[PDB]
Amino acid sequence: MLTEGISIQSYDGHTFGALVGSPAKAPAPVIVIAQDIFGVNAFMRETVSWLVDQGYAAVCPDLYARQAPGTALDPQDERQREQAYKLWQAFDMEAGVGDLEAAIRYARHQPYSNGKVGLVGYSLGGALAFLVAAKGYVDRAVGYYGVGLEKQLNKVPEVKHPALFHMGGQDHFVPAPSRQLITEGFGANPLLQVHWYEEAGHSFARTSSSGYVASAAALANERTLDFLAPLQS
Repeated sequence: MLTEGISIQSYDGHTFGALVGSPAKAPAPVIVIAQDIFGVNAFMRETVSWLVDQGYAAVCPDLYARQAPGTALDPQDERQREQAYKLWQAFDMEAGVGDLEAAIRYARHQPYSNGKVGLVGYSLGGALAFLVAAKGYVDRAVGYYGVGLEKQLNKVPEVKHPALFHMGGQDHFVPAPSRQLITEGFGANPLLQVHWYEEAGHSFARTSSSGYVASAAALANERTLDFLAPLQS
């Protein structure tokens, strides 16, 4: 689901929709939520509601609009999961980063914005959160179980604003990243903060997941919220 009428233009004229949550009280920092491989779906809507209940405004852009606008897949439906994997395999990461850039610009300019923008991304969005942190488009970025991070470690020195990452220590469908490669890579840049959840694999923060771990979800969520709080007025 998306907020009807919202249209954000990106770097090449491509336009995409977004699910927008206005804050309970204005002004407030705006959090751009980078979707997982299921599109802007029920978990994404829950994340927007959660952040609004925590004092933020939130914008979840339709990153799948370059392939199939308005895609919102049910992770519990096998055929929709297969569609999610197909869309993910065909996903253009650099274009995703450019769309998130455009969504951040949109976020900074909303009437209720306090001028501060953060980004929170999940697995598919988590990898995007790191790429966005390397570009430096947001004040603060957070990535939950970002896929393929070990491959992007050469970008560690480019991160100039804080970025926090929650890593599942166990393999599930996607393997867990190398604890060693990531810890060493991130350690060189104190603007990067990483936490490991040894009793969880990816998708641990989503209650609809077979990989949901309440204790990991809650601790990660508390770290995310403490990490985003400085953005608040």
